[PDB]
Amino acid sequence: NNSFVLGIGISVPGEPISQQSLKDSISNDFSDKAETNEKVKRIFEQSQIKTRHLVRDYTKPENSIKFRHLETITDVNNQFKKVVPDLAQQACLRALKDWGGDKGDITHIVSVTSTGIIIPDVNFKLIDLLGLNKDVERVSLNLMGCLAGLSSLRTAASLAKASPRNRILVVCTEVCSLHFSNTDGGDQMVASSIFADGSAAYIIGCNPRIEETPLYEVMCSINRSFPNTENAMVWDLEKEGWNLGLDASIPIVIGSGIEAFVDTLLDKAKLQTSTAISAKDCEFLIHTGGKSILMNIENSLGIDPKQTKNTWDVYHAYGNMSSASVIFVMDHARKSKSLPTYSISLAFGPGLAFEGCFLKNVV
Amino acid sequence: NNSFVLGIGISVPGEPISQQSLKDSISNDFSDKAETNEKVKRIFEQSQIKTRHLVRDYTKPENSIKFRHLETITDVNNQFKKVVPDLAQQACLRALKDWGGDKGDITHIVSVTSTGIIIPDVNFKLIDLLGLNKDVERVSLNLMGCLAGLSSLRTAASLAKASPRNRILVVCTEVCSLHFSNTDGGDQMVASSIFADGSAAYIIGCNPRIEETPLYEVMCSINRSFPNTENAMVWDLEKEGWNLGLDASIPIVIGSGIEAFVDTLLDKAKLQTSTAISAKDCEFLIHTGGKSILMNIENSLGIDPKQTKNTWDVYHAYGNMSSASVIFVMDHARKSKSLPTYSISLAFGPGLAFEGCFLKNVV
Repeated sequence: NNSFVLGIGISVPGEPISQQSLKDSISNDFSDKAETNEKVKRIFEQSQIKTRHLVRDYTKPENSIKFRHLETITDVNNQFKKVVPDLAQQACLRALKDWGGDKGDITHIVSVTSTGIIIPDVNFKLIDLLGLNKDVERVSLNLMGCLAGLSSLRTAASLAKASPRNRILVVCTEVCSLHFSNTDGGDQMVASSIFADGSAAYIIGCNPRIEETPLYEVMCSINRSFPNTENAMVWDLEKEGWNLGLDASIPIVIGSGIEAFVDTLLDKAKLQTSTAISAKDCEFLIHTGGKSILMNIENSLGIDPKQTKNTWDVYHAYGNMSSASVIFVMDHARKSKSLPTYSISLAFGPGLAFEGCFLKNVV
Repeated sequence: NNSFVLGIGISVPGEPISQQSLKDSISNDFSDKAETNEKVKRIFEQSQIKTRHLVRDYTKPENSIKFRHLETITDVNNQFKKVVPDLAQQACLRALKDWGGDKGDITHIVSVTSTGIIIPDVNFKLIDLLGLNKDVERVSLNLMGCLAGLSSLRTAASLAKASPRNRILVVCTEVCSLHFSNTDGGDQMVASSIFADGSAAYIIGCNPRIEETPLYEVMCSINRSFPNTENAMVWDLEKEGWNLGLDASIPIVIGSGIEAFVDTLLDKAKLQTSTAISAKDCEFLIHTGGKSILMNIENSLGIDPKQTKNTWDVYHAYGNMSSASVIFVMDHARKSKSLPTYSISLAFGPGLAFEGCFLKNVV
């Protein structure tokens, strides 16, 4: 009587943009100081990202980053509004076909994002787009940040467990390329090197049905909050646009609290899997937030590259797409033909806050 | 079994501001055309609202509405951020004592709003403020609009039904006074006559416990979406601030679809209370959106003033506080000593969309 993710689908803006051309393009347009331009060029190189998908292709002259200061919150949001209905429809569409059922059987529709404000929200707009039951229940999980991915899985898990009749459809879609900035300092350069746009959707429910082919068994999931760190990650709504802030301590902070957290998750799991699980035997499906935050976690838990291969594939090929990035990894991971019995999924965002989930690879 | 509202608490900014003085004040400051100023004065008079609580008291000269055009989205939102945490803490605190339980037993914290963007969201900020379990599960139901009141009840209900262990705390807090506009068209004038600020919180869970004293038994709740009406209600994010838009058809679109909707809710209810409930026998706890809306619903369902007295008390003394308005009514209603055996709760918002809920007055 545990919820199951019954299908996943992704969707991205256009084709893969080279991280190298973006490096050249952005790094050379960032300013009029070679010293400050190399400092960007450097960050890209050491980013370890091969490609990203962007609604705003900065390698195109018109979209250069040196023009962003001429745009306001109206510009990017109005645009966002023009680029997100379709992307979510696409992922939603694919995640429905992967699920298998009859879209009339979908009881819930959950929309997720923190990169733009759309009212009516994305989940409402899709009702008619996908032709779902006009009465389908709506849930708008917005403003949770990069961790929103595991936030939705978690919430949809309980929703799914409120009745076996329920079949919750979830779409996490975020567009960051619209918000790059050539101001301040480091966190700004970094952000312009790792964030990308994307949309991921999945169907979830309890008591799998005759024609449904389960992907992951969501055994349990948790979350943690850390006091006195609300400024670690900033995303402020301002007339010029969203003001981003990433503290240099984020990597190490996450790293130092990761183990204790993974331990709290494992104890909850052992309440079912009565066979004392080791994270060392688990596949790691982590939110592709950044190479430093990804390596710090690997280190602190003393885990091997084999357990986080799938997430690195996602990060190399898409980078950080905020909330969707977790789901993207899950998708590509079930495509593998060698998943341990179990998987640990991690995500972190504004807060600070950790999101964790313990799954059983059913595919 | 099913979910129960175990406690409610409200919180509002400052003292009740006279609708008459706001009438005088904002009407005369609306423009330099007596013809336009009178049209505002008229709207206030025919608003049927006696008092409202506002973070921005327009009767005070500095807050004159004629200065609003000099502010930007940065201003109002920064102000919002600076004033909403205390209000939500206040409500939550009060809702916690009314609940009676020990705060350490709250498994979930749900934050709700659409009048401002705060990251980390309100639910996170409250963890430390209220001293809840650092691991308490977070849910950010934002951007759902005026109907978010019942959206949360609905969602927190299923959440409550995923385990008897769960005790979900929900806070809906909205601040509209910050956004009044003296631009053009009637909806702008109306909005400045009916919207107010406030915060309401409630505890909800299944299988009441020994020391808990249940307030309402939430038997079932539904929602409906209506195609080709996304523009009925607008709340756009723009550099100047939020751009509001209320279609003159809203009232009647509600009146004409309310009955069929209340019928769908009643049939779901009759699945438990085999006594073919009538609605004419139900107490009506309606979101205090406006006088035209309330009256249209009363005529369409052909209900008696006695069944909607409680909601009109709330509307007369607070006006429309978006998502919270619903909860406010539920609070003041359980204070009554003449409550029928059942209650029908309605709410509507962007989309368009209806939210409904069928409760059993257990107090």
